[PDB]
Amino acid sequence: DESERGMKVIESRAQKDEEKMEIQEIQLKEAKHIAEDADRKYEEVARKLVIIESD
Amino acid sequence: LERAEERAELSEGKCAELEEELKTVTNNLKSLEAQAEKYSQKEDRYEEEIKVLSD
Repeated sequence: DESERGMKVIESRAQKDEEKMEIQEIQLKEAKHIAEDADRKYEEVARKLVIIESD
Repeated sequence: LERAEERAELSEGKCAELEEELKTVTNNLKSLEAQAEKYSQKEDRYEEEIKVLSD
């Protein structure tokens, strides 16, 4: 019961951690894409700053 | 940029105003120079006549 409960607690934990893993991984890809977008919008506006600044 | 451009416009505007003020004083200078020269020419005509009458 303790090794099985353990296995089930761990399976539950493993699943919580697996979901958090996948959730954080999917959300990481999105956070990275937001960083790409955040850097992208930064570049669009910063580039405008440079263009406007160049002008 | 609006200010840099404003300054381009303001300094260009003003330099254009100065071109007009400059042409105005240049033309007034030319007029006064021509006038002063017409007088210097009259002074010379008189000087020639002064020399003629003095002699």
